[PDB]
Amino acid sequence: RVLVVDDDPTCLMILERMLRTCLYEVTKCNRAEMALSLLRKNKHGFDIVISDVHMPDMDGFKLLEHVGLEMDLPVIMMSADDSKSVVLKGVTHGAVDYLIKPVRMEALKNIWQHVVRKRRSKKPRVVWSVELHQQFVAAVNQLGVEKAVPKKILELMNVPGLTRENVASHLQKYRIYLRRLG
Amino acid sequence: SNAMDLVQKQKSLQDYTKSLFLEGILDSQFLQLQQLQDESNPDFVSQVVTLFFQDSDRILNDLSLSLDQQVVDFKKVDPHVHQLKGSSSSIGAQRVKNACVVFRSFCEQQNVEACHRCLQQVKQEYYLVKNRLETLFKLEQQIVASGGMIPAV
Repeated sequence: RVLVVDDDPTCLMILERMLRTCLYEVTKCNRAEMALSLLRKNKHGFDIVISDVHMPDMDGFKLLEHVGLEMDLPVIMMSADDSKSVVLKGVTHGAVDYLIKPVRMEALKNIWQHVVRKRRSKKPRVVWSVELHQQFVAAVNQLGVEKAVPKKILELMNVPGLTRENVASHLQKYRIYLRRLG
Repeated sequence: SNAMDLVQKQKSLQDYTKSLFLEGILDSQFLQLQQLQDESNPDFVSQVVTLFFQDSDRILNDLSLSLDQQVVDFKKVDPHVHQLKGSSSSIGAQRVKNACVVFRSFCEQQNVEACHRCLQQVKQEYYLVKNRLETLFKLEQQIVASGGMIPAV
């Protein structure tokens, strides 16, 4: 069910145990290019990726871009840095939620939400470029996350060729992360 | 052989574990680790703690080399300190976690003199928690070696 990408072996060994008590199948990984090729394989069937921001072979935010945006997958950001700046960088790079080290056991129950929201959909992906996503999060946070509704989020981005149900399902995907901001 | 001796060992182990929390050496994250250890995962706390020791022994050796360089490379100093913060914060070694936070304050300022004092405090806090956790595990093995048993809910 869950691929976990973390170069910290202790945090990896703990988080695998915690996810297993929540009854997830767990696969470990410690290189971002390794996790990418693992996800690339056909029929791999991974439901959620949890990935650290700190990654030795890739910018771990660019890893969030590859798993969150280029692939239509829920990636959950993970970091022992707490700052508001790091949390905002998760949304703005395609992550769907975040976990702060040390990982709360309670925080792990809230991630089951993101796979079930994923399972509401072999059928075609819709891929967002990183910049188009970054102005989507620009529009909703300028609009107010409560106030931001598919009509005005598209009316503020002003992207020719962007429809409202692109925005409607993108609001569906990132609602939870953007509400947690502010 | 005394049954009474195993009784003392149980109390001493009990009181010792209590003292690690009350003295601030371990925080509630360590109690979370003990709560992930059950009949099916009976050595989990020992195994996590031993891995934390191997990784952190490497990180401190690497920081001691990095800070001893003639031109300190904070691109190589900083991510070690960051891993050790999450490393120690995830097993509950609270004084180590906090000492790494102050260390990160001085890589961010690139203050090498402060970084040397920070590495000395982090080493001192790690060797403290390493002594305590190893004492904890030795006390348990002594109980088993007496023919005893730790109930482990």
